[PDB]
Amino acid sequence: NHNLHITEKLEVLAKAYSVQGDKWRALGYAKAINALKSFHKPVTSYQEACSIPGIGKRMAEKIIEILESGHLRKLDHISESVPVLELFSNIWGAGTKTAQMWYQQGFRSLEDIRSQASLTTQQAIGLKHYSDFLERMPREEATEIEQTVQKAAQAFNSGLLCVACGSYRRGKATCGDVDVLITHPDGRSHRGIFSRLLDSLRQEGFLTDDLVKGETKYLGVCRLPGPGRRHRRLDIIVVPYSEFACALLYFTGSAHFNRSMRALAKTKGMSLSEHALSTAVVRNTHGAKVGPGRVLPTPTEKDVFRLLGLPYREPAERDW
DNA sequence: CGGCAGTACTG
DNA sequence: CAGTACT
DNA sequence: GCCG
Ligand SMILES: [Mn+2]
Ligand SMILES: [Mn+2]
Ligand SMILES: [Mn+2]
Ligand SMILES: [Mn+2]
Ligand code: NA
Ligand code: NA
Ligand code: NA
Repeated sequence: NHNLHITEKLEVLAKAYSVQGDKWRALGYAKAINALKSFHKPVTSYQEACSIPGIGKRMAEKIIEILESGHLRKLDHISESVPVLELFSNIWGAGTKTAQMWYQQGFRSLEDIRSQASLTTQQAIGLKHYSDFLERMPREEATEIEQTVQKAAQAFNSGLLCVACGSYRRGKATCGDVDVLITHPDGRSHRGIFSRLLDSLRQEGFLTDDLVKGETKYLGVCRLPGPGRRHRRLDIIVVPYSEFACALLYFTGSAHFNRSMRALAKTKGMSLSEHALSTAVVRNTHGAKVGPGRVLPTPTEKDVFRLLGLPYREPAERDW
């Protein structure tokens, strides 16, 4: 990154807007920061600032105040609430609205939350694992978690296919959680497995707490056996084989990669989700879907790229 | 002016 | 439904 | 915040 001296300061304001609930302004900052981190050379002119997609007049002005003065005075007017709102919204299950409500009610520390706040079931689990959930794990440990789920799944049906997606599949050295996708090539035997699979993982002691238990999605907490182990977040999705390619693409990410690709599809009158790539989709003047269109056959990830007119990218080049 | 991705849970 | 979460 |  040629522009750490710029992006380091803009990241502060981006995080401030985000925890205060100003999601679209934070998005614009997030995109500009990416754009700046991907420029070869230092940005050296307001004229050169507007040069870059994602950088407008306002952002170019901020970047020159930085280069001219080495500082951005807006940083000096960030609300004193922001560090506390960040502290609170790092509880899993608590977002901007809950953080702001706790702040208005007078809470300032996790001790205040522990002793006085009303917590949902999810948020109490988040708070108990507050430190662990902020830690990333070595990818070697993500491998061990993937293999634990796979062995429990294969015990029921040898045919079950299990793959760790997310940051793991994109090749990152550390992983925030493990994202495991499960399917069955026979198109049928993925059905109703969560019952037995989660109970198998729970009877082990591996699965320690459940956050979301849906028909297709599980989000929870696991811990490998032995000393020196931390609790780790584990996400599992079970999908029919016909949706494997789109589910794999979705679950491998990155999030910004997915959003960019789905935006591309929309410009082309198509729609991309974890279920399918569809064409001939009818939308209104607000970009909202009002006609469903037709599902396109996508037996592999490469087919999704091809149908969108894009060169294929391996998971490691999706790490946007 | 107004979209900025598309979807799944929880309560 | 609003809120939060996933990539 | 940016952009069509
Ligand atoms: Mn992940
Ligand atoms: Mn995850
Ligand atoms: Mn722990
Ligand atoms: Mn993530
Ligand atoms: Na630009
Ligand atoms: Na949170
Ligand atoms: Na009090």
